[PDB]
Amino acid sequence: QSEHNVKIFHNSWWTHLNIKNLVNNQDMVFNSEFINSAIIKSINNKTLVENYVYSPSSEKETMQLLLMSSSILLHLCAIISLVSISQVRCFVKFHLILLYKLSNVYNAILNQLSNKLQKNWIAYGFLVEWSSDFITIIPENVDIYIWNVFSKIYRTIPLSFISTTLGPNYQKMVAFPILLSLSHLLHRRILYLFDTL
Amino acid sequence: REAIPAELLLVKEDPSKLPAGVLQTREQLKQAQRDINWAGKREQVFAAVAAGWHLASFALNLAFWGVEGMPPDRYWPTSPRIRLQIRPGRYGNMDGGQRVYMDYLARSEGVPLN
Amino acid sequence: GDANSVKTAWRTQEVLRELSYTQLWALVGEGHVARVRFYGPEKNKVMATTRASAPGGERLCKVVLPPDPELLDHLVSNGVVVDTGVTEDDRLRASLLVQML
Amino acid sequence: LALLTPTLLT
Amino acid sequence: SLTAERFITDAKELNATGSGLPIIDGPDWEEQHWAALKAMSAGRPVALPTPHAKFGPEDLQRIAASGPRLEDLTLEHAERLAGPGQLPTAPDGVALAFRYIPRSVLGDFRQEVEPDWRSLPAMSPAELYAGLRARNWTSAHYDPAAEPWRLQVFSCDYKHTGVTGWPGYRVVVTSRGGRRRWVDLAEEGELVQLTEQAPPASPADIGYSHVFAQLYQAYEPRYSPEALAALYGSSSSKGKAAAAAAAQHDTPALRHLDVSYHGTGSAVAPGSGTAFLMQPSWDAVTGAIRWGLERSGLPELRALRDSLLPEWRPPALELNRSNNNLGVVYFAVCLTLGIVIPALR
Amino acid sequence: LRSRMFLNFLTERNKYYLNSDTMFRDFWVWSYNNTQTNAFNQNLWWLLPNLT
Amino acid sequence: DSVEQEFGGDYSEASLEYIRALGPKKGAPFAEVDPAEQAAALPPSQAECEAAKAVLENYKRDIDALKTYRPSEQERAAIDARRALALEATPEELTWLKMREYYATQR
Amino acid sequence: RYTVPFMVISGLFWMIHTWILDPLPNKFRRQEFIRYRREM
Amino acid sequence: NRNSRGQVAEQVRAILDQYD
Amino acid sequence: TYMDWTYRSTGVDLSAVWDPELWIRFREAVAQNEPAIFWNKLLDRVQYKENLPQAGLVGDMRISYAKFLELLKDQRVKRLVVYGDMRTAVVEVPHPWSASVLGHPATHPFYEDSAHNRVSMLRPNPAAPEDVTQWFCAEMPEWDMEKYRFYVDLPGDFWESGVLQRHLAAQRAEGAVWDPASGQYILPYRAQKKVFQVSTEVQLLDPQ
Amino acid sequence: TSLRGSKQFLNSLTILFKHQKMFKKKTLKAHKW
Amino acid sequence: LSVVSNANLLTKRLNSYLIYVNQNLKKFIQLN
Amino acid sequence: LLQHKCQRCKGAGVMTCPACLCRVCGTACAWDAESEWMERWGEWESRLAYYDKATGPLMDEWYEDVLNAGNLEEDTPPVEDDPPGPEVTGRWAEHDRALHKDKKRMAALMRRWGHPYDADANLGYQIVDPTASMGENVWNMAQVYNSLPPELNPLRTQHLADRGGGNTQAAVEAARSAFDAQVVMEAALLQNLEAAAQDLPKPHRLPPTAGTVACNECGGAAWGYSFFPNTAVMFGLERPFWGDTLARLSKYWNPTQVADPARTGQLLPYGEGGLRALEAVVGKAPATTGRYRRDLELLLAHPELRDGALRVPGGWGPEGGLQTYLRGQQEEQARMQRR
Amino acid sequence: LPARATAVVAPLPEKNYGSLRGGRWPFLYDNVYGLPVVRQVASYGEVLEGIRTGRISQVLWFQAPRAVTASAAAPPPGLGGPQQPQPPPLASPDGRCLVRFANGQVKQAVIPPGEPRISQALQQYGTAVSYIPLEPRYMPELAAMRARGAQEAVLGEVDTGAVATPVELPE
Ligand SMILES: [Zn+2]
Ligand SMILES: [Zn+2]
Repeated sequence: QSEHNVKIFHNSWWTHLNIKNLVNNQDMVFNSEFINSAIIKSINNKTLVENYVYSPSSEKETMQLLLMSSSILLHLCAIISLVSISQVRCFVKFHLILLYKLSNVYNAILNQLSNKLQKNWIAYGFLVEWSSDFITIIPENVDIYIWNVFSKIYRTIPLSFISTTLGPNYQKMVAFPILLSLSHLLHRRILYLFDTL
Repeated sequence: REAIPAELLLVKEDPSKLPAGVLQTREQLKQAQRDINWAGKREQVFAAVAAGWHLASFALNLAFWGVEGMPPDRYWPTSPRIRLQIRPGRYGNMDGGQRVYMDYLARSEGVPLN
Repeated sequence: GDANSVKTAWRTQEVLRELSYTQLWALVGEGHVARVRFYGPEKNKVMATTRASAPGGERLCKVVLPPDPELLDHLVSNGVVVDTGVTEDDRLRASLLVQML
Repeated sequence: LALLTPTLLT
Repeated sequence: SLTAERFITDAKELNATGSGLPIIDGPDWEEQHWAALKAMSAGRPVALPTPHAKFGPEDLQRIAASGPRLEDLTLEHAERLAGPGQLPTAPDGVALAFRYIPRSVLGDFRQEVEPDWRSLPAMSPAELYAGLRARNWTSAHYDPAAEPWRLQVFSCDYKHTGVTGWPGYRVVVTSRGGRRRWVDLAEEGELVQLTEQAPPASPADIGYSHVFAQLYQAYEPRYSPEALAALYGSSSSKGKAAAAAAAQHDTPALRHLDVSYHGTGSAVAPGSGTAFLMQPSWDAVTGAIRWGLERSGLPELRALRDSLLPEWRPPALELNRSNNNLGVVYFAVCLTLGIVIPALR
Repeated sequence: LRSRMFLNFLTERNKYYLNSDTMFRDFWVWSYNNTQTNAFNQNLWWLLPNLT
Repeated sequence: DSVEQEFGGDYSEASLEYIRALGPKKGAPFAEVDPAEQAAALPPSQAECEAAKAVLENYKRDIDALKTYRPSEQERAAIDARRALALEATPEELTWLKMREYYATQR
Repeated sequence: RYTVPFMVISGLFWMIHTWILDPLPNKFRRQEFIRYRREM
Repeated sequence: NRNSRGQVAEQVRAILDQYD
Repeated sequence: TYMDWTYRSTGVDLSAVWDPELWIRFREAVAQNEPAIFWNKLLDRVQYKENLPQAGLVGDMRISYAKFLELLKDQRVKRLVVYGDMRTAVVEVPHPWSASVLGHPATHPFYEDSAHNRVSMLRPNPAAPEDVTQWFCAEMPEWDMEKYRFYVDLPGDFWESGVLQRHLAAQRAEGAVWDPASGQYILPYRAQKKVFQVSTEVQLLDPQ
Repeated sequence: TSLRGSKQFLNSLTILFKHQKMFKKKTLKAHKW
Repeated sequence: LSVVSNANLLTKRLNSYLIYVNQNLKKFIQLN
Repeated sequence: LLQHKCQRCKGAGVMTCPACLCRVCGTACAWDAESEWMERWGEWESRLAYYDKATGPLMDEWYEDVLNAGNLEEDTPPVEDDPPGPEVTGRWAEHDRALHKDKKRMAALMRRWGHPYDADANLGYQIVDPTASMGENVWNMAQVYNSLPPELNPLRTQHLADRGGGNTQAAVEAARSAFDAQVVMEAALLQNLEAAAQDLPKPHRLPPTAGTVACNECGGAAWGYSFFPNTAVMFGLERPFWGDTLARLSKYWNPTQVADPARTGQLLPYGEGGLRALEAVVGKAPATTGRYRRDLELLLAHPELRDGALRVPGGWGPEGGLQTYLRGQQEEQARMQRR
Repeated sequence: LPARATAVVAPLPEKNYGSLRGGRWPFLYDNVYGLPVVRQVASYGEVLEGIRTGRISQVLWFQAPRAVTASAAAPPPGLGGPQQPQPPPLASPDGRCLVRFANGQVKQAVIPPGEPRISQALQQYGTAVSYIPLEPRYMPELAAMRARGAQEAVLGEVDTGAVATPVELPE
């Protein structure tokens, strides 16, 4: 029986290539979305039956809401758990510094052109930024700006949730306080998800 | 120039020898026309309904517009550093950081000075 | 040469010296396999122990099986100790913590 | 998703 | 035969086809009668469709009397491969000729109109399976006194173009009185062979596999009891001397229709702007961007031009990104230009 | 032995008839080697000679 | 014979079969140019193809310049009827006449 | 399907709508002056 | 054992290295 | 070895991730003081991509589904390597003159007698003396074969259609039949191979 | 003139070794062919 | 099965005509 | 986690042909034609012999020997003196004479063809050496056109740039483009195999072949990403249980009749038509075989073709291998009577 | 020379044969081509019984052109290579076919290519199964010729009306 060796030269030449755009006959000149249709169809067709609430009428709406909430929360939890690693934060900081210097280059060129077109070293260069806590060298202006953008985007969430869930005794009487509470808690949870990120 | 009389060009179909149910009635023709008309606009109607829901949400946000009409909230200040407890301390802050902070604040305010 | 004159050989000693499904079937039909042990969460692989009368002595060989409905009947009728194992019913609960790991 | 897993796996 | 391709080399026929026969083109084949029928409804004079020149007056009379034959629907088209002066032949244009039947002369018939699924009464797959078993003479639950059923199987063709597509089949069942119900065989149930007769456990496993098995089994021919004189026989080729002169009864043709397997209409073209608005994708956006060409026909490769136009575009964007009225008028100007520029190309 | 090796090579390569700027080089090899296992390696591939 | 003249000086017929049985001489796989493509790339050229194919050209110029006349005028009434046919026709009618001619000469 | 492009459109519009339309309460000039005079 | 072409190259290198 | 006790004892089903074959190879290597037994298996598990077929699969080596079925029905397929997803197969079909011991000079002279002649083992067919292609021949050893490695995209109902099952059932249905009418054990001519027919070796791959 | 094999090429390693490198003596009787 | 209502007839293009002409010309050339 | 496959085709994208298992199948492939297998492999082997550096150090030392013809370190002259007579017969004398003509035949070889490195038949001198770096060898390969054999090298026929001539832009360019498409498709196939080896869905969705049709639901996509994570990829419930697959296949392969064929009047199995020293002693006859009948007959007729010293290129037709060698021997035997 | 008649015609009542729905078209010959329209529609059971009893002599399926990217006989056209010949045409996915009876009658049918019972009957009872090749205006090889004949002139008043498509001998 022979003893093998670790291959260290040109191991998988087919891996570091992007053959996709050539094989699928792009650039010369298959379709998804059967997936989500099949997923929601299976959700409706089985729905697990809430016999504990004596099989209520909505049901499929509840299961679809649970699926959307679980998917959103899984993606956000994966992102938060990824950025909770300190080396990932180092990576993010390095990419932010590079994008700032490159944005300065873009800004220099662009605004110089739109300046003359009107009506027609390591200390400064990535050491005192790479070695400093980024809470220090970041204005509170950008934090306030990002928070204002976020709160402006996610401002109609309670009313849109109420409009979706209230659209097509006790029938719409044990639902409206619960849907109101769900909309309020959902909006505060999105704000707190921004806070924990 | 040939004539080709219409008896050699027209179909002499008599609606009596046809099998039963083949000749469509007026109600069946109306139902078929309604089904064709609905199938010719069903996907457009559904896509328009979904886009209209998204546009209604966007128009609600537009009616929100700015900050007017909303009270200040002690639970939600406008700064996440206020909301949490984030302060710079002994490790990380250095003199040059003031220069870098000045340049970042100039760019964030929007002035091309440093 | 002989080892150097194929120009198409690819892992000719690693592929081969390894039981496939047809070779496992031949060994079982010849009465050379002592025991078959189904393992894995899907029970689609076996760890066949061959007898001392098998070619190559007594050894353990891993065989991945196709969906063959006559395999269990073949093993039973050829005197092979068919050992499955556990196979907990609640697949969702059993394969949850190990997937988290 | 584990509540929806037996539903979805069909 | 239709599939036979021939080579025309004899002269006085190459003089007929200069560089090929004229390609007869018109308004497709599915929509070639729509304008004429619209003119004929609310009666107006319409042009008489004069027949082809391939046949004469006695053939016109024969067509008017009896009807079309396979010879009369067959047209020959020849395309010239080489001109005069080809070394293997010399005076021959060696043109390739093939016979065909056009996708016309099936016109304005069309497949069955896809019904309103949300308004038709629904029937269970279990009830459809029970009815198909009752009309299956090979099954133990056969009922000879069963009303005839007209089964029309629809497969969705707007699954990837529309938004309301459905995965499986939909069987419209027409009863004796003209009443129409529908069955949604959305998924394949217990996958069975076409000769399987056992009903599945847990009847909600009845998909379209069981329905198609019952449809296959229904149409099996039924034989008179001559097999006692055919499976044994006397001598010779008994299957063609005593069995082939024995006939058979179908049995479903007096109880089933299964008249076709239809497809639904797709009102949205698969590569249209309406389909893009229905299912947007960044690949479609980049394809539209690449289609926005035919204006940059300049030496714009590797040096200047298009190496500077998308760099001199942001000073027409980021400088005008400020303010509101200037941004509004720039948006209006750009929108009007982008509306009018594909319109001319 | 050398003659038969050359014979094998000649018979193998003759089957075709049986039918019917040091600084840039150093910079490129250094950048390719240092950024080998990263997504920023498929951007040096487009900076080679013609290769068409 | 190229191997028989080049190596047939100090080599046997066994050696000549040995050299012959290795394919052609150095060609395309050996970065030279193949005789196949070499014989059909440039040597297709002749001495200006006999002065713009003059063996056909002088004859054709002679006969085509000799054709300067009108051939006949008795059958010109058919030419007038056909030039009216080119105007008293939809393009569909003209294609119909073309298929009439093709199906007339076919049968 | 329509969530992502509409969310991107609204995100861009509300990024514009706190930098040009509805900025700080007409004190941007004072802020920029502070930035002019504080880079000493 | 049947060597692939790369393993044949390894063999040729080993054999042409050994004594040196 | 098997870690099948782990769920009922701890709650973690380690049998979903444990490798009993790798443990057995490690145990055998430790017992025999032959570390190559464990190291080769570990390196094959780690560098699996480098174990993909890079010899005999050159430049769009796809046959068809229908040709693969035709070659399988003709017993011209030496090896069928079904991959982990059970939808992609590598079909090792021998070169024809390497398919059996015929003595064709195209093949490498693996098998020579003392006269330095390639050994031919072509037994004539008494049922077809005019058709040499129906004659009988012993197949070559697989390690001495030269094989095209074709890529076949199997359908999703490949196992449901049972073509591989029918081929295996046809192949394992005969061989070494006792004959009381004349004595002796007889290998029937149906159990023997023709000139270019080989025994198909079906091997499945484990994605783990 | 075309590509073909030759007996003068001596493709067999057994020929090239029993003729040039390996010279031993074998004492047995043949059994198979 | 898999029936559609209307088949897609698929209603730079000179090259396909050239390949048709050359291929059928080759078929003729070999025939005679 | 985001990959979901089609439930009808199980992620394959192709289904077994409805008819015939044709004008509804795919359009086969280039390698299904068994008659062109040996020609295709011969041209591929001739292309690969350019790149092959398995004999690298040997050809390098031969190149050094032919560069500096002033070598040393002989230390013992070989004796090797027995070409005994042009007389006697057998195989030993013929093989020994053919072995003793090695020096003159090698001189003929080096005069007719020369070193492969001096004629670019191989890759040349040290251009691709392992242990240097992945990237220096990539630079050396990208230098000139070292990634192409001279049969497809653009800097070999540019001298014929006038009027085209031997189609340096229509035949050599077409051959180079076809070769590049083949190697790119090989990379695609290897990526598909790598994705199939780890149970993942394949990235490249190839067109249906001659036994397959596109899936009814996908059309050939067979899988896709989505916002919703896969609960089969998560929790490890992606692959079915072996006993469940066995039960499904057994029930599918064993249909049962719940009606006795006496009450229903059925006398025949399901299907159409209904009424009705070979293949049982020897068993069938090969169908893919038959093109090698002439080569088998000639190999039986001339046993000398089984010589171990003879190595024909390989093939089945009149052009290639056994028939080419026999025609060459017959032409030589005919022309030696006239010379 | 051909007729140029024009008259008001009442269209026929819309039928419903089940398999093929409509069909009014009061003319014996269609436009564009001028061949007789197949007014008779054969049902699935009638086609099956005609194949079984031998009354049906031929079944001819229409064809649809196949996409180049749907051809597996070559590397995909996205990869740089030769243009390759057009792949062979598919059978029509809408299932439209002509049925030629033994008495010369031609009927219409919608039979899916791949239907088990029909394919089994056509296999056992040896009824000739053919495929109508394609239309010249729908053939992808003649798409360029159709486009040039549609986007250019036909005569330019140059000579007279007697040839067919004279781009060799111009107009
Ligand atoms: Zn699918
Ligand atoms: Zn088929």
